[PDB]
Amino acid sequence: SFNQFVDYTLQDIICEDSTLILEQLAQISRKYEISFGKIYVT
Amino acid sequence: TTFRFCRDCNNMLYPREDKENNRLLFECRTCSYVEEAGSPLVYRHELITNIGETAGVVQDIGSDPTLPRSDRECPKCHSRENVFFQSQQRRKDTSMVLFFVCLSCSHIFTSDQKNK
Amino acid sequence: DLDLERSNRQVWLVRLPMFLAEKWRLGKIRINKSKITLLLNEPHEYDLELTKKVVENEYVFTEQTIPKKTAIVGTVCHECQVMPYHKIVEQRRNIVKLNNKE
Amino acid sequence: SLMSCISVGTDPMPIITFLSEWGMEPLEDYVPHQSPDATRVFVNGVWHG
Amino acid sequence: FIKRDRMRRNFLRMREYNEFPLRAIPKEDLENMRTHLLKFQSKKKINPVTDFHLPVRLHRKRKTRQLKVLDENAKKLRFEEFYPWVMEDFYNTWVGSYEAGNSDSYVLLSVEDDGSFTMIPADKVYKFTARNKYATLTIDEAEKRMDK
Amino acid sequence: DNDEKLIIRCRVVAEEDHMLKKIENTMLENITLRGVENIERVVMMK
Amino acid sequence: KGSRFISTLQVKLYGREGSSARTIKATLPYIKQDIPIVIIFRALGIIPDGEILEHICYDVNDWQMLEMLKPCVEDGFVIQDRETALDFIGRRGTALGIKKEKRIQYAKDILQKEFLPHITQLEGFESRKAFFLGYMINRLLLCALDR
Amino acid sequence: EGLVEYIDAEEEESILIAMQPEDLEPAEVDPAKRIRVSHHA
Ligand SMILES: [Zn+2]
Ligand SMILES: [Zn+2]
Repeated sequence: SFNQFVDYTLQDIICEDSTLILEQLAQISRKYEISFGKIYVT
Repeated sequence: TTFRFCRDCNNMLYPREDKENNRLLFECRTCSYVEEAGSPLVYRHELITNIGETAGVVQDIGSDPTLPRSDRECPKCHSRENVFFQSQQRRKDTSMVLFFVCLSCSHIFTSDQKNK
Repeated sequence: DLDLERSNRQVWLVRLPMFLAEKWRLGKIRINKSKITLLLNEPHEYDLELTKKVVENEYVFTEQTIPKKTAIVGTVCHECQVMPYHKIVEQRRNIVKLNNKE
Repeated sequence: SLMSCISVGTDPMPIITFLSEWGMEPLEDYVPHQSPDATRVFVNGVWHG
Repeated sequence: FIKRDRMRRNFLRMREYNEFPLRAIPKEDLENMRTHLLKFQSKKKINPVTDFHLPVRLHRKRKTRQLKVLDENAKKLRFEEFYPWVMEDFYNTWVGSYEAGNSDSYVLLSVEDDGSFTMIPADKVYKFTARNKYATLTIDEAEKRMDK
Repeated sequence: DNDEKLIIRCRVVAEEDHMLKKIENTMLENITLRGVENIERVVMMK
Repeated sequence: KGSRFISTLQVKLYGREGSSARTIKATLPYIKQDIPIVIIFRALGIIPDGEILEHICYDVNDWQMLEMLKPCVEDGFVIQDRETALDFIGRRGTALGIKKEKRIQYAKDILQKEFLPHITQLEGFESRKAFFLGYMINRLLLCALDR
Repeated sequence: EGLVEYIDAEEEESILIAMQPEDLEPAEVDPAKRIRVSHHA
């Protein structure tokens, strides 16, 4: 139940909301996103 | 019980007494559709149950793993292999009598003797 | 302003397994009287099975409040699904049950 | 007990996939009145069909 | 009535027909064109829109920055297409909703003028239902009545 | 009592059928036929 | 996966035994009150009564279930339209988005995600839930029927 | 190789298990031995 965890759940938790975006309006508008990658463990 | 449904509305055909003909109809309370009363009964309560006690009976009934066994004949086939179980009415006060099923013709037959 | 092109174009919608539909994103129907078959275009030979003889209240329409350019193609004539050559189809099917991920 | 372990579970996708290709008619098309004795097929509490 | 182990000493020692061709339909017409599948719940035997009624009219019926939630395009597109499709006369009426259960693996065999056919993928299906046929509605008229 | 089918019926002098349903309920429910309320299984014992 | 929901549809059985008013309501989240069940079949597009009993009583032959079903049906007879039904619910939970054009969207919106978060959370599968629910009812009767 | 099958609670409702194989599987004594049930099943 730990080998299961470290391998898969950790990543699937990342992949759910890698992304979140911020859009700045101008006077043409901006839009800032940031997204995550696959997870690396030492 | 045993009540029809509308046509072109397919909704439950409620009793509507005809006073003129001195009789009961059956309508679609959604639309116009109505129809006469074919059985002078209306309703019933039927407190008691001896219905369904053969539930799960299938021509695939033997294939069950864990109904134990015996040898009685088919009261029709005279076929003496069959399987048993108890009253499907898993009600409280039900009696024990055992429902048997031919494995030649699936002939139902119980084990009580007081009334067949 | 809905338009009715035919509403009677007899059509046979089919459901498919994944591979051929994916390969479909021609052939030749060898009806046999009713062991209907189809000679695909090269590839395998998949017959016709009659998923539903008679098909009703179901028709084909098109698109181009806000209405849009919508036409009535035709009625579903008869529903079919597919019998998928066979062992390889059977092999890949069981093989398909063997996916993986990183 | 000594001889017990715990399902650490998996994806159910390949399973569903199988039954799809194996006669488990989709639910939506279920018409009971005419198909009285269909065996319901559940997965993880999801009555698929 | 004992415990014996060295049986590794033992175990290591004891060891007619009618053809009908097909054709994947040209793609440009598909590219310009959207087609989908009609389904009715009338329980009417065929319900041919031919014998339904005329006419037919089927149709759908600076500051600072901020956070936007994220959705895939097809969902936004289809969510955006929430206006239910409606065919009318000006008399009976039909509307449906999307089903999302069986739009994937679906190609149609257009019985062309020839015995041959073409294969056409399925974009959408819909389930138009008759409505207002006996035309009773009490939007809040039975609602406030309900509390009785 | 001589009848094998112990059957009893009644009629009254909208739809009467529903009061009957209310009516037949109370009949079954709240009409004791004898014996005091709240008391059941008069169990002998020596 | 997805916010690990704790959403508990409950399907209460009003009515002590024998008594009439054997009605059945269900307690969908974010909804102020318990909603009669037929209002929900309708809410998922099954208007007609005959279609309804298909979803719940899996036999044209047992009628007893139908009998305990009887009162629960007229419970719905008030409503006959999905949108009225859906509007009804719109009138029933956390009324902030006054726009009925946005509110009945919302009772739709909720019943997309916020109800049986399993078998789906997306448009279109509305009927499939209407079975699963329509099944849960069956057992509730079936149990209370002592079978 | 399909020799032994992992089994859980829910699954057990559906099956009919045997205590000891030699005890039971073949269809067919000390006073000091505990008395043991039959292989009718
Ligand atoms: Zn009607
Ligand atoms: Zn027999």
